[PDB]
Amino acid sequence: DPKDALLRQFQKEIEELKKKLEELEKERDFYFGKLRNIELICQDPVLQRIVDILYATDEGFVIP
Amino acid sequence: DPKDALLRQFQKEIEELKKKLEELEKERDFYFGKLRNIELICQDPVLQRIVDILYATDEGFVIP
Repeated sequence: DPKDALLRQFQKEIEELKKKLEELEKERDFYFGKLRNIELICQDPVLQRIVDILYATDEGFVIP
Repeated sequence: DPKDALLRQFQKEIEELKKKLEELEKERDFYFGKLRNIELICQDPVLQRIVDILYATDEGFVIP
């Protein structure tokens, strides 16, 4: 049945996507961990701007 | 054919995982963007420690 081989291919694709998801979560958590460690240091005009970026709802290019 | 409905379910799972991947890339890039903006500000003992975290190969809990 050609559908058997397609089912096997789809299962492999699902497994590969799940792996990519785990890798992407790791990358996200790595950058988040650095931001948290910087915030711990922060807890100075320069330092205030860094805090403003940390708490910004966006990336922090424009701080109002 | 019961295999038809399983193929449809697998295709939907693939589509849902691809969506989750895009969302996770967005979250990763958001935190990365904040780190880059902080590094631009950095470019002071406190500020040096922040730079050390930015350039650390890990999260930066221990800076040698």
